[PDB]
Parts: sequence; structure tokens; C-alpha cells
Amino acid sequence: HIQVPQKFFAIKNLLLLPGTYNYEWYFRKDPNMVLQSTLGNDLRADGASIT
Amino acid sequence: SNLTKDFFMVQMAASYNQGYQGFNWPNCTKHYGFINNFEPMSRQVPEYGAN
Repeated sequence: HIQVPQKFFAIKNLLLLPGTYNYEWYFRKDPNMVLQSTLGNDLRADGASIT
Repeated sequence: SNLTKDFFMVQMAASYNQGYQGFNWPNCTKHYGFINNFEPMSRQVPEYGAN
């Protein structure tokens, strides 16, 4: 149960005025990029998955 | 942790005047403060069913 920030510098601390806004975003499922490992092995072969 | 979205915002707004902008590690943290004393943690116990 995590809380990820917003890192894109234009809309990370923007002040909005009234109006209706759409806000789309794409997330990852690559376990080599999402997760970290101490040994640094492959996490796709050694099957790790996030859903 | 167990601490809710409702009530973590009350503690960070009272002690450090945060909320409505980015939650960050504050500058001046006292000894009896909240964020240097809060320690979340997690374990995983098995199901302990019939088998």
C-alpha cells in the first residue's frame, strides 16, 4: 500500500483554479525496474511480478 | 502502517504546517515531535489453517 509522488516538474507543484481536468497516467509492471535487488540478478527469469 | 489518511494529515499540519502542499521531511524536528518518533513496520505470518 504505497504512495508514489509526482516528479514531472511542470505539474508537480502547480496551483489550479476552478475547472474540470482529466489526469491520465501510465504505470509500470517490469520487475527489473519496479523492484530492486541486492545481488542484482534478473527478476524476470527468477519470476517476480507486480499486479 | 495502520495510521489513517484522515489523521496523519492532522498531525503534520499541527506540528509542521504541512498539508495542501508536499509532505516532505521538515527542517526543524524537536525531540518530542511526531515524524522522528514515528516508526512503521510490517511482518508476514502464515495462514495457520488445518494443515
